[PDB]
Parts: sequence; C-alpha cells; structure tokens
Amino acid sequence: REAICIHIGQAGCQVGNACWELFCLEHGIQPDGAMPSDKTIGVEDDAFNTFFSETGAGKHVPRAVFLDLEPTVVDEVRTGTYRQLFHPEQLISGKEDAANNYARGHYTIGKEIVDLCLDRIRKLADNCTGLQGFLVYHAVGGGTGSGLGALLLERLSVDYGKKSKLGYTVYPSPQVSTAVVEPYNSVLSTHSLLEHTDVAAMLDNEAIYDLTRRNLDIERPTYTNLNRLIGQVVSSLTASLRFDGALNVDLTEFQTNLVPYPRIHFVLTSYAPVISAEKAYHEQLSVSEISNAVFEPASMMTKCDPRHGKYMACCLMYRGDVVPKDVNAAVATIKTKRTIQFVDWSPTGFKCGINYQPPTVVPGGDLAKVQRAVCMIANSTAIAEVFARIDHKFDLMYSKRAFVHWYVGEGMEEGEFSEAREDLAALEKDYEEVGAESADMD
Amino acid sequence: REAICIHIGQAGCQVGNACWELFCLEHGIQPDGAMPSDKTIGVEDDAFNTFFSETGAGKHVPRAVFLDLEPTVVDEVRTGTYRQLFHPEQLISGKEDAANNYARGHYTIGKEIVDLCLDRIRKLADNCTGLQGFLVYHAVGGGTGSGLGALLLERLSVDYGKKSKLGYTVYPSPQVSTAVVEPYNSVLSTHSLLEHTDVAAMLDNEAIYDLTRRNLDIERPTYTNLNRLIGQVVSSLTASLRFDGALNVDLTEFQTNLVPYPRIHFVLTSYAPVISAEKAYHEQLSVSEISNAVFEPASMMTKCDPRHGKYMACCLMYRGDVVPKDVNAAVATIKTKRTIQFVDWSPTGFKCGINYQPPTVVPGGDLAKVQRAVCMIANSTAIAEVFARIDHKFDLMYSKRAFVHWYVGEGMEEGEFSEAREDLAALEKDYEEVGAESADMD
Amino acid sequence: REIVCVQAGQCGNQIGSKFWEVISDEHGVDPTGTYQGDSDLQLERINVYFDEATGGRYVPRSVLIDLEPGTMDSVRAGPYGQIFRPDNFIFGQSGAGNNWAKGHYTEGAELIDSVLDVCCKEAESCDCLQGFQICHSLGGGTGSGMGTLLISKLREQYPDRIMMTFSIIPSPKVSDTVVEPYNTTLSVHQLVENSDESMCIDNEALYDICFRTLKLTTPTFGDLNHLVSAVVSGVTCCLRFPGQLNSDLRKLAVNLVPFPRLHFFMMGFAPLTSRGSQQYRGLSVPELTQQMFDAKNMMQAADPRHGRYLTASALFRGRMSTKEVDEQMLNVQNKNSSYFIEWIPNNIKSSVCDIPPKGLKMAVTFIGNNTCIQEMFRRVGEQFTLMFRRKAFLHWYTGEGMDEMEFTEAESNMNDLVSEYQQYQDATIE
Amino acid sequence: MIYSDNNNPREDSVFLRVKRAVRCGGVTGPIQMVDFLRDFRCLEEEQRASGRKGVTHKQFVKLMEQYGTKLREGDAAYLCKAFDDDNDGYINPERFVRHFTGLNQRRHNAVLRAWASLPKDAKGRVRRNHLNERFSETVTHGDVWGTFSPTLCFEEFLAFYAAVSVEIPLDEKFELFLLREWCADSSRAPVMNSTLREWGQGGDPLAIGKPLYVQDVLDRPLGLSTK
Amino acid sequence: RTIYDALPKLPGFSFPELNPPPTNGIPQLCTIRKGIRTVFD
Amino acid sequence: RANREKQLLDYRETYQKKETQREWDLNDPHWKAKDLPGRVGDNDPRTG
Amino acid sequence: MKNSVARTQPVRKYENFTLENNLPLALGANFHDDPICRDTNRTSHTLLLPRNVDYAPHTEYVFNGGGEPVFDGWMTVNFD
Ligand SMILES: Nc1nc2c(ncn2[C@@H]2O[C@H](COP(=O)(O)OP(=O)(O)OP(=O)(O)O)[C@@H](O)[C@H]2O)c(=O)[nH]1
Ligand SMILES: Nc1nc2c(ncn2[C@@H]2O[C@H](COP(=O)(O)OP(=O)(O)OP(=O)(O)O)[C@@H](O)[C@H]2O)c(=O)[nH]1
Ligand SMILES: Nc1nc2c(ncn2[C@@H]2O[C@H](COP(=O)(O)OP(=O)(O)O)[C@@H](O)[C@H]2O)c(=O)[nH]1
Ligand SMILES: [Mg+2]
Ligand SMILES: [Mg+2]
Repeated sequence: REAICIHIGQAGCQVGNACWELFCLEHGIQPDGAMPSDKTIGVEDDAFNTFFSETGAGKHVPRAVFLDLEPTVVDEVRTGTYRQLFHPEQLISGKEDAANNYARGHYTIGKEIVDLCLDRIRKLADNCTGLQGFLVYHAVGGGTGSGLGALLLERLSVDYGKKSKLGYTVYPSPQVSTAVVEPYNSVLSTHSLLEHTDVAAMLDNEAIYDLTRRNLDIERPTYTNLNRLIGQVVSSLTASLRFDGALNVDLTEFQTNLVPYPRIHFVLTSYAPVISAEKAYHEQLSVSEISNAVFEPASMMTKCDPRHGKYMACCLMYRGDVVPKDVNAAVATIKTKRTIQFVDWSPTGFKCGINYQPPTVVPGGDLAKVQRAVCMIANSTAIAEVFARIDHKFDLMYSKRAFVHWYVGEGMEEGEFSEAREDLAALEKDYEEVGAESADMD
Repeated sequence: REAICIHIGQAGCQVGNACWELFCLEHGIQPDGAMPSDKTIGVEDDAFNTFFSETGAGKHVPRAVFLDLEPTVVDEVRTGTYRQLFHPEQLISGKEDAANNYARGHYTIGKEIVDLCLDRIRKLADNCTGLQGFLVYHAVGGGTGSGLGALLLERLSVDYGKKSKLGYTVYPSPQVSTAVVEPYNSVLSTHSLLEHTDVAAMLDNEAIYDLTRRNLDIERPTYTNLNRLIGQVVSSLTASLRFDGALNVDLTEFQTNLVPYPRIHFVLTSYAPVISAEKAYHEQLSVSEISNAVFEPASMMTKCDPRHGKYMACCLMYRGDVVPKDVNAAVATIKTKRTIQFVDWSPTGFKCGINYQPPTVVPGGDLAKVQRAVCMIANSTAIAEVFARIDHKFDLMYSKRAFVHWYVGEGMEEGEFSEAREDLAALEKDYEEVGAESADMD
Repeated sequence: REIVCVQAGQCGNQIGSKFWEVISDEHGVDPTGTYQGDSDLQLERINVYFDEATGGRYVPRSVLIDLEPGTMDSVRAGPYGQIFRPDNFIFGQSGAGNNWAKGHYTEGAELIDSVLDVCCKEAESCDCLQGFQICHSLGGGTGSGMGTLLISKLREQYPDRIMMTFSIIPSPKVSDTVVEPYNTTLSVHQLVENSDESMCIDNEALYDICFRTLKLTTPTFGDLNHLVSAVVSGVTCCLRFPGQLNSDLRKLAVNLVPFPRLHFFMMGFAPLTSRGSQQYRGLSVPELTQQMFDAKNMMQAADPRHGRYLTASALFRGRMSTKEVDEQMLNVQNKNSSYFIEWIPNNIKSSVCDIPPKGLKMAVTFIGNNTCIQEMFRRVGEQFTLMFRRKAFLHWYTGEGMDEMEFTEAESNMNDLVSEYQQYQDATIE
Repeated sequence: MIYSDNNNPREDSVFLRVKRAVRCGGVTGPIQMVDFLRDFRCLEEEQRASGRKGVTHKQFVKLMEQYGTKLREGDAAYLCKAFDDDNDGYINPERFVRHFTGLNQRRHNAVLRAWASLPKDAKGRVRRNHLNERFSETVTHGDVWGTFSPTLCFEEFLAFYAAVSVEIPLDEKFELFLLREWCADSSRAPVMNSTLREWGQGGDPLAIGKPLYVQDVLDRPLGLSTK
Repeated sequence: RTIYDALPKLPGFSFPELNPPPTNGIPQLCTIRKGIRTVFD
Repeated sequence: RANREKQLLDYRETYQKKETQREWDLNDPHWKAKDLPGRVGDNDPRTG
Repeated sequence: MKNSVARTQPVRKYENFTLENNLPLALGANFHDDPICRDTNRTSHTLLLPRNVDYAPHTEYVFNGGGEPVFDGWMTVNFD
C-alpha cells in the first residue's frame, strides 16, 4: 500500500514538482489540500492512500521529502502555487551547494544535513502500516545529487532492511554536456550506487529531447516537458498499486523478474503513446501498435541502442482498456522478430501487467488523451556501451590528473579514483562474459 | 485484399495525386476523410479496405507513402486540397535533390534517407492482415527515382521476401528527351531492376502525347492528363480485388502467367476506350470493337511496335457490361490475325479477367463516359528495340567518358558502367535466344 | 457429502469469485445470503457447498489466503463479496514477489498455522467430510508456495480423504513471468507426491476457446474464469442432484488413475457455441460427444493425436437415455482404436444426472488421462535445465536459503515422470 | 474519476469544477443550471440585437463570477480559448451549449426517449398546465414544475436532467429512474418487467394455461386384475 | 427485472461494459494494524 | 463503444488547443514578428 | 477486422428472382445473376462482419412451468 518518495537536488526536486502536480490531479486533491465538495463518506474513496495521508481535520499531505543544499529551488516551491499542500517541515534546505563536487557533498556538507533527513524519513515511516519501498529521484552528474544521494541510500540501507529501493536516474548524455567534471562524479556515484540499489532505471535528457522533437511537435523544448514525461512514466508504473486491474504487480516483483545476477540491475525505460493531439486524430491507437512502439529505440528515454546487445528480461505494463488476448498476441508477435534477440539462457523473457485506469490529462499538457497506454522497463547487455563511453572519458581526464586537487582538498583520498575505476572495469567484464552463448562454453 | 503503394520522386508523387483522387471518388471517401455530423459510419461497406483504413471514430486514411528528396512537391501535397486525408508522417521530404545522378541517390543521399522510408513502410505493413504486394510508381530517368527506387527495392526484397513487387516505370522516350544524362541512369536502373522486380510495366510520355492528340481532342496537353490516364490504368488492374465479377485475378496471378524466365519480366501496356465525348456518341462500343482496338499500336502507352516481335503471354482485363461468349469470340478472332504471332513454345497465350464495375467519371476529366473498357499487359520480344537504342546512346557517350567524373565523385566506381553494359547486352541476347523457333532448332 | 474449497493467490481468488457466483446462482442464493430459489430440489442438497447459518443466511465453506490483501479487497468489494465469512480471510503484510522460496519458507510458515486453524475449524464442523478442492496457479509465488505447503499439511492431517487441485500452468508460447520454470518444477515435484488428482489449464488454450469457438470480440478474464467455474461446478454436479447412474469423486479417482503417479488429467466442456451458430444445430448426444472429443474444446496445449488415452470419464447432465450414451462411448472407442491403450478393455466411464444447468437442455463435462501431457513437462524441464546451467536468477532462491539439491531432486523426479509416461505409451503385451 | 474514465470521455477537470460551482451555489441546483442557460441565451440575444456577433470573454467570466465560480490563475483564459473557435475574442454558443448539457450516450438516449414520450404542440414545445395533473403522482423530483418559465423546451429539459445525473452513479439506474419517472416505457418494446406488455399474437414461450401433466394421459382403468 | 440481466449465467452471455464500474480504486477493507486482522466493510 | 471514441475526439478538439500549451511563447511561429527591437528611436523608455 | 466496430453486413436486393415470383427455375432464366439486376457491385467481407438484429427481448425466462388454537383448559365440543 504505501510508498515513500525521496527527491534529491535540482533535477529531482523539479521532477518531483511535476510528479506531485500529476498525482494531485489524478487523485483529485486540490492545491490547498482539500477533497472536492462532492466526495464524502457516501462512497469508498481511499486510492490516494498510496501517496497521501489525511490529518484529523481531513486535509491531505503527501508522503514525500524534498532535499537540496541550495535554497533557490525549494524556496520556489515554498513561494509557488502548492504552498499550502506541503508541510513546511518536509522542505529542507541548506546554505550552499556542492559546486559539482561529489567529495564536497559526501564528506563536507551532506554529513551535516543527513541526520535531519533520516529523522524526517523515520517520522514518515512511523505513520505507515504497509510501506513497501522507496522511490528515489536524483541526478548523478551534480555534486549534491551524487554525494548526498549515495550517503542517504547507505544510511537508509543500514537502518531499514529487506526493503526495495528503485531509482530513476538522469545520467550524463553521450555528447550533450553541462559540466566539465561529469565523468568523475558519474563514476564515483555509480560505484557507491552499485552496492545499495535493487533496480536502477536510466534516463538521458538528450534522448527525451529527441523524443519530444520526433513524436511531439515542439521545436524548442524545455525541462518542464521532460519532467511531465517522467511523471507520466512513474504514474504508469505505480498505477498497478492504486487501481483495479486484471494483473497487478508489486514493486518487489520488478526486482525478481529483471535482475538475473546481483550486479546486473540497470534497466531501459520506454513509453508508447507519446503523441500530439493533431497526430492522434490521424491514427487508431490499438494494443499491438503501442506494443510495437515500446520496442523501437526511438521510444527510449536513455541514449543507448539495444540492437548492440541482447535482452535478458522485459516487463510490460498495460493500463487502460486492454483485453488479455491482445496482450498475448502482441507479445507473441514481438517474439517472432529476428532483430530482437534474447540470451539463450532466458527462454521465458516476459512479465505482463494489466490495469484498468487510463492515463490522466493535465490542463497545459502536450500529450493527447488516450484510452490505453503501455510502459516498458527492460534489462539488456547494451548498457555496457554507456559505461564504456563514460570510462573512456574518465581515462582521458585522469591520465593528466586534470582536476584531482579539488577532490583531494575537499576530503577524499586519491585512491578512491582507482578503486571506482577498477570496479567499473569489473562491471564491463561481467557484461562481456554474461552475453557469451552456452553452446560455445560447452 | 490490401495493397500498399509507394510513390517516389516527382513523377511518382504527381501520378499519386491523380490515383488517390480517383480511388477516393470511386469508393466515396470525402477529400478530407471526415463524415457528415449525423452519420455513425461514413460508408455502409468495407470495400475501401484494399486502399484505405478507417479509425475507430470513422476517419479514413490511405495506405501510401510519398518519398522525395526535394521538399517542393511534397509541400504542395501538404498545402493542397487533400491535406487532411494523409497522415503527416507518410509525406517524407529531404533537403536537396539527387541532381540527376544515380550515384548521388544510391550511395550518398538515398542511403541516408532510406531507413526512415523502411520504418514508415513497416508501420503500414504491421497494420495489415492479408498483404499481397507492393505497387511502385517512379521514373528511371531522374536521379532520386532511379537511385533510391533501386536501393529501396533491394532492401524491400531482403526484408519482405516472397511478397510481389509490381512497378510502373516511366522510361526515356525514344526521341523526346528532357536531360542529357538519361542513358546512364536508365542503364544502371535497369541493371538493378532485373534482379529485384517481379513485373515491370513501361510507359513513355511520347506515346501518351500521341494518344491524347489522336483520340482525345487536346491541342496543348500537360502532365495532369497523362497522370489521369495512368491512374485509370492502375484502377482497372486493381479493380479485380475490389468489386464483384465473373473471373477475378489476384495480383500473384500476373507474375505466374506473364513471366516465362526470371529475367523476362518487362511488359507493354495499352487501354482501349480512350475516347473524347464528341466521338463517344457517334459510335457504338461493343466488346469486339475494343478487343480489336487493344492490339492496334495507336492504343499503346509505350512507344514500341509489337508487329516487329513475338508475343509470349497476354493478360486481358475486361471491366463493365461484358458477356463471356463475346470475349471468347473476340479473342478467337484476334488469334486469327496474321500480324499477331506467338512463339511456338507458348500455345496457351492468354489469361482473361471479367469485372462488373464500369469505369468511374472524374469531375474535371477529359475521358467520355462508357459502359465497358478493357486493359492489356503483354510480354513481347519487340521490347529489345528500346534497350538497343538506349545502349547505343550509352556507348556513344561512354567512348569518351563524357560525364563520368560526376558519378565517380558521388561515390561510384567506373567499373559499374562497363558491368551494367554487359548485363544489358546479355539481356539483348536473351531476347534473341528466347525468340528462336523450336521447329528451326529441330 | 460436503466439499471444502481453498482459494490461494490472485488467480485463485479471482477464479473463486466466479465459481461462488455460479454456485450461488444454481442454488438460488441471493448475494445477501437469502434463499430465493424456485424448487425444493435446490434446497435438499444445499449443504454440499454451503454451511447453514442461524437466521435467513447461508455461509460458504471456503478459506481465502493471500500475502497482500489487494485482491481480497477487490473481491470483498465485489457484488457477491458480502456472502463470505469475515473471519475466513487470512493475510500477511508483504507480497510473495512471485518467488517460491519466500512464499514457502518465510511468510508461508508465518501464516500456515492460522490457515490450518481455519481449515480444521471448518473440517471438524462437517458431519461427514469429502475431499478438499484447491485452486491456484503454479507459475506464481504465494499460489505455488503456500498452496503446496497447505496441501502437504492437509495430506499429513487428512490422509484418508481425497485431494483434488485445479492448477494454472505456463503457456508454451508466451510467458507471464520470467522465473516460471523454477516455480513450476518445484510445485509439480510437490504435487506428484502429495496430490490424488490434478487438472491443468493453459490460458493460451482458453484464448483459443474464446477466439475460435465463442468468437468473442473483446473477452475478459471473467469469461475465462466462467469457463473454469463451469467445468469445476460440473464435475461435482452428480454429487448434489439425483440421477440414473450416480458418481462420486472417489469413484472417479478409482476409475481414472491406473498407477499413483499417473494422476494428471485434461478437461473439457461441450455446449460452447457462438451466438451466430446456435440456429444451425440442435442439441443431441452425438453432437455433445463430437464436441467432447474435439481438441479445439480441450483446455491444454498438448494434442491427443501424439499420445494415447489410458482412461477417460464423461458426466452427462440432462434428461436422456442410457442407450445413446453407452453406444456413443463404444463407437468413439471402436472408431479411434489406435489412440486408446490396448491392454485396457474399456477406457471410458459414463455418468448421467437429471438436472442440467439453467438455460441449457443438456451438458457434459469431460476429464481425460492422456500420455501427451508428457511433452508439456518435457518442455518445462528443458527450460529449467537451460536456466540452471547458467544459474539463472538463482541468487534470489539461494539467498532465501534453499539447497541446490532440492532443484536437482525436483528436476530428476520430473524427468523420471516423463520417462514413465513414454514407457507406458510404447508398452506392448508381447 | 468522472473526467478520467473511459465511460465519460468528454469531461474536463476545470469545466467540471465550473459546473460544480454553478450547481452547488446558493432554488436548487438544476434550477440554477436552467437559469444559467437562460441568461446565456438572453445575453447572446441582446448582443445580436446590438450588432455584435457574440458574447465576449469579459462578460463570460463576469457571468461565471456572478454565479459564484472561485476561479484560479490562468483557468479563465483557458476556458476563453477553449470555446473560441475563430480566435477573435468571442465565445461560440453551440459548442458551449453542447458541452454544458453534456451526457453519456446511454443517458442521452434515455433523455431523448423520455422527451419523445411527452406530447407537444405549436413549435415543438410543452406546457405545464396541460400535463401537471396527469403526472402529478409519479414525478418524485418536483422541481420540474419550478423549471417551467408554464412552458419549456428541449434544451432546458436536457440541462435539468443532466444536472441530476451526478446523484445516480449507475447508468442503468438512471435509465430506469427516468423511464418510471415519465412513464416512457413502450408497450411494444419494453425494458422493464413491471409493465403491461402487449404482443398482438402472444409470447412465443407461452407456457401458461396448460401445466401438461403425464398422469392425465395414462389409462388407469386398464390396470385392473381380471381373468 | 430488466432485459439487461434476464439471461442465464452461461459462457458468452456476459456483457461486461454494460455494467461499468463508477470507480476503479482499491479500498482498505482488509488491514493488519498491530497484528489483529480486520476485514471491516 | 463507437460513440465513446467520437466523444473522446470532441474532447481533444475542444480542450487541447495548440495555443493553450504553457510553452506557447517559445514554440510560437511569428515570434520575431510580435517582438520589439532593443531600442526604438531616441526616447525609448526601455533603454536604461 | 480492425475497422470501426459499428459496421454490419450490408443489405443486397437481387431483384428479378424467379422463385420469388411464382415461376419455375427454368433453364436460361437466371435473371438474378445479371449485373443489371443488382444495386451495387462492392465486395464486402461478410465472413468477418456480424449481422443486424432488431427485436424487443422477453425480459424474463421461466424454468419451472409456472406452477388461537392453543389449549388452556376449557374443552368445548362443536359438531361441525
Ligand atoms: N530532466 C531534467 N534534467 C535536469 C533538470 N535540472 C537539471 N538537469 C540535468 O542534471 C544535470 C545537472 O545536475 P543538477 O541537478 O543541477 O546538480 P545538483 O544536484 O544541483 O548538484 P549541485 O550543483 O552541486 O547543487 C545536467 O545534466 C542537467 O541537464 C531537470 O529539471 N530535468
Ligand atoms: N508521365 C509523367 N512523366 C513525368 C512527370 N514528371 C516528370 N516526368 C518525367 O520523368 C523524368 C524526370 O524525372 P523526375 O521525376 O523529374 O526526377 P526526380 O525523381 O525528381 O529526380 P531528381 O531530379 O534527382 O530530383 C522526365 O522524363 C520527365 O518527363 C509526370 O508527372 N508524369
Ligand atoms: N486464467 C486466469 N489466469 C490468471 C488469473 N490471474 C492471474 N492469472 C495467471 O496466473 C499467473 C500469475 O500468477 P499469480 O496469481 O499472480 O501468482 P501469485 O503472485 O502467487 O498470486 C499468470 O500466468 C497469470 O496470467 C485469472 O483470473 N485467470
Ligand atoms: Mg544544485
Ligand atoms: Mg526532383
């Protein structure tokens, strides 16, 4: 029943703003924290409970924390439209940023703020009766997102136990870039995140910009569009807990079906009916068409091509007016294709889910209104190319000690670079060996 | 049941405008695809399905793609009268033309644009359940039509396999000409088309100009008249799939009946009641008169005289009020003629088709209204004379390497000119050998 | 002679809801629990599936178990949900995660004592107890683990009753779960030792029933669960209505199982027909028999033409003569003699019941024991061997605590079962 | 909810809030909705009389505020652009009327059948005094008589019964409610069992009359034992 | 009572969309609390 | 079902207009026609 | 089919039928196959499309055939 959301840093807080806007409009909680006048004890109305808790006066408040080291974005939330929705204690802000240094966030500044975060999460977890996981939003490219996200996941992993941790992560794009030190922060973040996360979903802004240019008709997209697409995908994955359906899927089922070996937990995500209102009237949108859509790499939100690897497992979530025979026929048609290949040790490659609630439409949004949608998260060996490309840039920079004095000055041993780089080399070797056919292995 | 149309370049898109105008008016779909505000379905019957698909709301959209490297012609389609009929993804346009170079279309630019075209055609083929062939319209005289048409037919032949591919091709007229480099492009096109096409129908503008001067009363014809005649021919050949009749003919039957050896697949086309309104009320138009008309060279849409060769197979399609006994009597009378000769190894030279739907009348058209028509496609050795004249003009220019540096600059080896020239020489020898009497060889 | 039902997991609870709707309709019980039937013949055997409550109410002899209450909350909120006794819902606080080891060892042992307490309270209340009936899927997590745990405990506690199971098994073409081979193999290993008779259903076969026979344009899981509810309520129909030739679950088991390991059967139900076709064919015993043996009407992917029938049973509902039933079963055995095991002189048992289901003049349910079921087990064992050689996803199961020897034993036992079927298929008198 | 399910795909959240505000304000809600439609019609008539082609945005939002809509930032412009077709600062009346009295397909057909049941005269318009005594004992929602301006047209009828649609969450219950409210059930083609069905040639499963026993056929006296 | 439900319960005679649910949520009618199960309606 | 999809099309046509989107000021064609240059004349109030 | 679900098998006329006009099916008298006697020539996939029905249902189906004295002393006798 309950799930707690943790939002970290700039991308994570802005995506949180889009997500809670969506969850409010889908359940019907007004921006001032009030159920509409037509809802009473006359009918059973509890679906919000997965994301909201009600006070004794009947106000709703959401099960989320917003974490930042700079005040500006949380002060924008405090002064914005949803001022009365959030409890003021939930919006925690420090004085100064981690300045793109993972070392500054982890060692110098996040250690001061971390105890307040654990106390707030504990205060939330005490007001629950069926918590079944944490959802985490952060970027690994920046200093506070990487450092405080790693430190907080380590502390949560020590305090809590046998609880799932699912991450939605914005990785550095392969040629679009925002800062020079991106490789160092991404390597050290992925090194800490590898041991303490159960499934990690990867997003790339360059891919979602391509998707908004290609599918929608937006010539000059901005982060609010990207954040609305991310909100739709998270709403689709968590819809299985909140509404009636033929085949529900608990968050623990994702880790069981998608992860074959404990280090192989990075998955691709895609969404099918990303379409504009003008295109929506030229096409029918049947189950088989959107099922065919989720497998094209042009539909993915991470810049990787799955044709350079082999799939090990796929999880398909259908929501809306769908009939099981069409889901079965669609999955059977995909399996026939020769350019889609699965490793020979994974014969039963699919997991299915079917939910009746169609996706909600947001007043200023750019997606059309549709009766059905499908969302996919999948595990594939193609991910080795993403790490290989980050590692080449790391090797280029570290060969000349390009920026190391900053990291050593803020408290970190230089040895940590070599340890993380060796761990990523071993992860590359795992992805090389796992893809080897069994017939050649004898 | 269904067939997908691919339109390439300038001639193919302009002929496509006339074709879709006719197919809409014959089935009854409005030019915008909508329906009156009170009806629940725009038409009572599914017969349109061969060429159109309807959405669940009842809008119609057609099964076609338009491919061009210059934007102007596709932008004219986007801004014309049928703007709402086509899905915007189907109208594909590049930035710059193939500049009359087969090498530029095939190696440099069509190689870049071809994957979008294949993705659109795949999206059409996934929304089908009994696809029985591709229809292709292009001219082999220009650069993008030749180069991208050949490259796309090669890729289609690998991906779809056994499915039939029927081409309508505009070849360079024997004395009317538009560009200097026509022989090189036509030779290299014919070289690619030999391996990767099941039946190719050849058209020459000089023949349609002669037909419009003698039969119609047009002193100043333009391409729209020729394109309306071509659309009528395509409608006649595909009518057998869409309306009731005595003897139906599926698109797979043409290849089986017309092609004796895998290289001998080039056919002549003619149409009988091409007549003006003032002549139509001075003459009766019985079955035997139009059957006698189809064998006269004044009726042909290709500039070749079949009296200088031998027929291998003929396919006669009758549509309208015709009775089978009259068709049999007419064909026996044609068989009696002395200027019509069949190779002695082909005793059963004819295939017949009879359909009840008479030809449609288009509001701005120039053809009269008639109760019946017949269309013929036939394989004859006379076609060898067209290639001999193209090959002689190629030999004249190639003796001094007159323009080869453009083709070599755009990516092609000089060896490809010589290879294509020996393959067309071998095709000429094939037409000499197939025409040798068996009684003469003992 | 009353049966106690157990529904486990999402599939089991959903099929159970439709079963109790069909049974409540046949005995005329309002969803409030009030009897509203129209013949005394309905009341005189109501005890078989219902227990009697004091006032104007009836309560159903069923135990509902699941590890997360989501499905139970959906069924309790349904239109017939009120009939169920509140104390009969047993639930934990975290899901099985579709993992057999978690469902069998950690939350299973936590809840099993409370489930056994409810099952014993229900069993010891009966004046004479007939067998238990269990519905669950084999590919899931709580269904497989807790279902097989409870089956093992009830076989220790009630070894003299009958144990019957309805089970959902993985389709040969598309998987619904990535880890199905492990859960299926361990569950089949537990069932072949513990069960007395087990019926297996492929969702793919029900899809083919819906598309080819009923031609439904937009089927839903309610239709598949209605077909299953129809056959399950049909096998027991002769237990609870009069007839010319009575039959019983124990008598069916005695006639169907030649050797104790050969207890896996196929099922079918005959008067399935599309809304357009009913004007073209009147009901008669030859028509029912022809549909009864048509593989299009069989709910498993394996086809009879690759195997042989050891035994089969047909239960007929309706007013009919015994001569046509007997002669139809003789004619089918004589005409298709190569598909029947020759060292048994008569493979089909027949039974006749007077009262058909409402709205049908006649109906028959078919149960078949055919050696072609060995190919399904062979396919599952192959996929298991492919996954185990590479230790596929194995760390979840090993992390819960299972010894790998369990996996090698279960694979070896199932492989011996396929070999045993193959040997009896090709056996000869000599 | 109502603006998210497939059953009512025409609904929008902000317009639903506007309708909720105009219904629950303040004479009951359906009366207020009929009054809102009447004010819209008279305003557009006055504007057409003046020489301007329709109601503008400013007086539209003024009317909404007059009926008590607690609008927010940007929603007024959202509705003004939503109902402006030519994009010239004017509100299209037919689109607004169609959306204002919107209903599901089943509910719309039920309302149409009920309306077709009642008799009319002159230019397709009913009068209260002719039919108030005939349907007095069967109309549970007595507000219908208050809606009469003793005259009423179809648009007011549809607005009134669209107002009450929120109180009945089931479509079948709404259909039966309306049919037994106005006695619109057809004798030839009924949908309820509690109606006087007339067949013309009797029901085809006419199992009444003859219980058809078997002992009334058998010849009992033949069973006597005599030599 | 009505022609929409006056048919016997046989396969192929069910029309699910004719009785559409007014809501799609999950109530909490089945809770654990501190270990004392409640199946309250 | 048919009328359901027709009403969905009505909703799309009337509530999701192109100019309604929040980011219309960036994606609007003719955006340079509606704007002013940096300085207009010699008494422009904007030139501080 | 994947078109709109509201389509139904069309209606055809086939006029000039001898069997409907009180005439024998004589040789050379099959006028209903003459294309001039049809109203349309459009082929429609009737094998996949459903049929049209209009009727008023039965609303109900029958399956059965339709079908103080306490003692407190004070004993009294009546001969009825
Ligand atoms: N999708 C998306 N990406 C964002 C967003 N904001 C920032 N990013 C991306 O994330 C990276 C920057 O990370 P930040 O979140 O700014 O880093 P930070 O967490 O603020 O760390 P500090 O700078 O030390 O405070 C760049 O690649 C940005 O493109 C957002 O709102 N949405
Ligand atoms: N019948 C007919 N012939 C046409 C038409 N348009 C062009 N042609 C002929 O086709 C040849 C020119 O080919 P184009 O289609 O212009 O070549 P293209 O496909 O545009 O190739 P690029 O010039 O490289 O862009 C000439 O012989 C023209 O006479 C037309 O509409 N109808
Ligand atoms: N026929 C049928 N199959 C179902 C139903 N619900 C789930 N299944 C199937 O059962 C399998 C999932 O098992 P599940 O019941 O979720 O296992 P659990 O998690 O242990 O309860 C999949 O193959 C589903 O397709 C249902 O109502 N009917
Ligand atoms: Mg920051
Ligand atoms: Mg051009």
